[PDB]
Amino acid sequence: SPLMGGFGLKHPPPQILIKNTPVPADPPTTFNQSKLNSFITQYSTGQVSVEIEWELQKENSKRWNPEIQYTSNYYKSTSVDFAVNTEGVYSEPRPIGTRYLTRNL
Amino acid sequence: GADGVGSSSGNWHCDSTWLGDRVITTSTRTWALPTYNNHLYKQISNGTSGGATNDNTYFGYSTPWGYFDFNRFHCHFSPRDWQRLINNNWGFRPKRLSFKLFNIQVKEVTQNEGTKTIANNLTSTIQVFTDSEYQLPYVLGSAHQGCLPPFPADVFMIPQYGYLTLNNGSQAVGRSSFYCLEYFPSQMLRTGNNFQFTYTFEDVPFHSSYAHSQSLDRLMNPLIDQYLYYLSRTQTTGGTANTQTLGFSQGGPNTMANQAKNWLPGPCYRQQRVSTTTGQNNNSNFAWTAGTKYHLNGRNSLANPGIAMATHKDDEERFFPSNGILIFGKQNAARDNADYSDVMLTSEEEIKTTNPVATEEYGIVADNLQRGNQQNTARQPQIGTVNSQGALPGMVWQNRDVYLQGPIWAKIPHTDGNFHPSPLMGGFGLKHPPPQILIKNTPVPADPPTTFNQSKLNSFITQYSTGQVSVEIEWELQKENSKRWNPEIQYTSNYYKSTSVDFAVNTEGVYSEPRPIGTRYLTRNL
Amino acid sequence: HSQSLDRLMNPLIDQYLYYLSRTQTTGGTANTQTLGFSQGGPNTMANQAKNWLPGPCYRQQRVSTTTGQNNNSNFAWTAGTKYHLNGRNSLANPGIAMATHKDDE
Repeated sequence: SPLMGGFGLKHPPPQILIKNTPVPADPPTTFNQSKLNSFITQYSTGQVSVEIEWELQKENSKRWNPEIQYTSNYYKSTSVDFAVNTEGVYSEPRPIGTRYLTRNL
Repeated sequence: GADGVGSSSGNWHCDSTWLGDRVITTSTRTWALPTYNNHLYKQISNGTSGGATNDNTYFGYSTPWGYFDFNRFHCHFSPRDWQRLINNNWGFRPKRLSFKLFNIQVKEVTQNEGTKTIANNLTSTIQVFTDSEYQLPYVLGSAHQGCLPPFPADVFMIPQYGYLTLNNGSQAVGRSSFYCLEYFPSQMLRTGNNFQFTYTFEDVPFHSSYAHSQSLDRLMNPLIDQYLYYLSRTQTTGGTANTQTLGFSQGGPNTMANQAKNWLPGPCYRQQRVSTTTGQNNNSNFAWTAGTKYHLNGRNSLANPGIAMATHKDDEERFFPSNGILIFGKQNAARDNADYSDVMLTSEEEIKTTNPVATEEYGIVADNLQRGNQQNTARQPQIGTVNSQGALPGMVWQNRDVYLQGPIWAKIPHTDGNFHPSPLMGGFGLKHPPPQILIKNTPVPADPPTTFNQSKLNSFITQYSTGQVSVEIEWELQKENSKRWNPEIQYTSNYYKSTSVDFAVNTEGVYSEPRPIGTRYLTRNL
Repeated sequence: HSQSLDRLMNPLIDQYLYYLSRTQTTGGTANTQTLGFSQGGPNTMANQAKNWLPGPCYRQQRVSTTTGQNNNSNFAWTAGTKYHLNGRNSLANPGIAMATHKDDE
């Protein structure tokens, strides 16, 4: 199991490699064996969508008292947590783990 | 489907698939094609008036077309694939090929003042055709630059097609032919079209991807004597006055040079010996005056590399025939007068077993008729040295080795006869080789005048084309079935540490091949 | 044939193979041994690497139709091109197929 946390996979999601095909500038009119090192400056744009399906494991607990949950602070503040500020910069104010519900050993 | 400006007409396919006795190499590159000769055919020639010697005269034509050349082995095999081939197989040969030309992009260049603009010309075409009937002069098989690069990430420029015909000095004769390539059916492609064709190699013998573990003069049993006799003595011994006699012996283990044998080494065309230690060579410029040449129509041509002969004998790796080996250049070597450290000499020492050494004679023959002093004056047997020797019955020989950087095939000239038509530079001699693919940018005229003029248009739009080219060859393998006990010799990388990886790019992105790699590593019995 | 055997090349492109073009330095007053290699191109086509060789040879004696150019002796048989069989000399007539003369001769 990875030491940074997560799912250790023998065959993980394969890495997707992407590149702009080179487009040469005008070559000389006399033949030259050297490889072409003059190209047209270029870049690409587009959209990428990734969809993951996760499987859940629901809790079946007989604990009587209420659990600990992750919650937003009710108090007033200058900005909303996990939202953009006045300059349009999105930020995450804190790290959020996943261990809130409880179990017996 | 639906071909247009916005859809791709091919996919990048560079790979190799080993399956049984087959290996299928596919390769894709990116090319650029300029406009050659200003869309003109031009008569080219070279005479002795300029200052050239009669050996270098020619008459021919320079065409505006370009051609595709994948006639080297590194166009199809990676260095690791070449290692899988030569370490495990006794022979190989090509079976069929596929060729594709896709993702065409024709671009136009404008040059107002000192500004250069490159824009798409969506309606321009390129023309492509293959010489499937072998009706044009075949210029593949002359070891010319302009191949598909060995490194798949390199972009290459397509070479210009030209040809030669008969000449008398710088002039032509009545039999000199002129060919217009526009006089052929050609396919026109806009940015949404692609081109493709397939080809099947004829039956050609496998390349000998092995060395011999026996030599021709050592096929005997080293324990048993022969029942045949040989003349071992013509003069008595021991006494003070020796007289003539006849004495015969049986060839055995201790006299194996005298034994009767069934075969002879291959033919010879002796070369001059040059040492890589310069201090050992003669102090004169003898590369051409002492070269090994052939004579054709009063024109001397170097026999380069010539017939397949062993480069050197045992313990003499520093010697090579003056023009009897293939010599490749290291990455970024000069075109003229490159130093010895800038080139990579090949070596055919693996065929010492059947082929004579290139710098040695073939053998010894008699010159006169020996006689005694019975009547006329006594005459001692005279011998002569055989420096050239054509085919004799009972000869056996090997061809020249193929290399990763070397050529693959050549076209066998259409003649009345030939002897062992295997190309002297190494490879597969084909009566009908892969046809040459010709390519050109269709001319696009600039604005013509508004009043009619009969003159042909000589003002065009500056243009060039780009695209991808994929070639896939299927090779047939000949697996080794050996009962040798000890391990073979294999090609291997050096384990030691180094500044760069061999057959990889350096810090500047330049790919290079550090050495030539032959194919004779496994062994066989004669 | 409209081509010759030593002219099957492309007259515009250089060869990638090298040939030994120099065995002695030049320029100086005392020239020493060296090794120099060049690529065969359009201007040096006699040095280019080639795949084939001309046919076999069995050299004959040259006779001119201008009698004044020939030697003043009766050499039709003494200088003939012959083969030897069982101690009998036979003229090799006409012999193997060879070009009668070169250009302009």
